[PDB]
Amino acid sequence: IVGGSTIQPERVDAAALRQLGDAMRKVVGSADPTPLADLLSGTPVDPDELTREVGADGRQALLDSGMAVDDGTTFSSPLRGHQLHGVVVLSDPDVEEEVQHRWYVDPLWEADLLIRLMLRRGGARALDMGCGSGVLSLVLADRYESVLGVDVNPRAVALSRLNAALNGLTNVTFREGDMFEPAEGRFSRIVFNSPTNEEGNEFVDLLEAGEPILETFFRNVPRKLESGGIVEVNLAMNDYPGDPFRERLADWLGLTENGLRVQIFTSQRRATESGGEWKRGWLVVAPGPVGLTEVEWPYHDRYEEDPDALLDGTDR
Ligand SMILES: Nc1ncnc2c1ncn2[C@@H]1O[C@H](CSCC[C@H](N)C(=O)O)[C@@H](O)[C@H]1O
Repeated sequence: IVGGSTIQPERVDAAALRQLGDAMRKVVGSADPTPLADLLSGTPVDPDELTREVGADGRQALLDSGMAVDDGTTFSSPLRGHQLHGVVVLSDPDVEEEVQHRWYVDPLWEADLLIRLMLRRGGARALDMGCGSGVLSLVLADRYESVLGVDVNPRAVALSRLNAALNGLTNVTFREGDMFEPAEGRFSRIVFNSPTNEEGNEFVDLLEAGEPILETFFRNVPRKLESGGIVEVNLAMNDYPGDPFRERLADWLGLTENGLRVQIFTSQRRATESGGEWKRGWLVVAPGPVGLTEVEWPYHDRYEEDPDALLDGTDR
């Protein structure tokens, strides 16, 4: 069972974590792994080998935070390391449903693609809804004065905090709660990698929560959004016969009443049982002429042929 491990950044000095992050930056994601990079790739490691790379203090920091577990003879990590877009991130290893804990954290399935779709501009205050590992928040922290990440999974909140400390980031905060409840005030930027995929209307789990989580999100967005703010959402959308997602969305957003502009970029689609249609896409709320537009953008395809330059893309 994966994703129930205890994560406790609060039990380590901020400096020790910052140094560990420095060490990880040198090796995570690079060829010829050192013992630290081996540890964070899921390989058990002799602790004296770690000692020479992170110090005995670093070694004790790894234990105290929950990043490492002492199997007597060796150390092992329940987490896996990533490095991308200027940040080091720990998350759960990519494993199948049957062995996931209820607090399993998104193992960065779509993060790198999503970061590349995001408008490159920065601003005053950003919100990362369902922050998971915290990866989107950490990237946003570089160009926002402050960033709040929220999740209902307490373990995601702890991991997010740890990941911010590892990167020595000071302007990013994380709170446990349900949707917007722990997010006070308005935001000039809201990003939401939604937990929607194949489940349609039905709650399966925190990573497939059903369409209602989008309804809640979009019904409340208008009161959480600063004038001129931007909203970006990864989501799965179900068009049913005589019942397109986009009409439900416009209803939720009070589109004309609140005077918002929404663009939906569809990347993938398939026919469904109903004679309806499933789609995956990227939704953007941004200042301009009121209304809703649908465009095609096979960014998943383009990401596969050449990741390194979708790019963005939406700025257009
Ligand atoms: N009611 C709710 N309130 C806040 N977050 C929720 C929620 N229901 C599900 N979530 C969270 O939404 C996230 C979706 S996965 C997104 C994770 C992260 N932003 C990434 O891009 O990798 C999960 O972390 C899940 O725990």
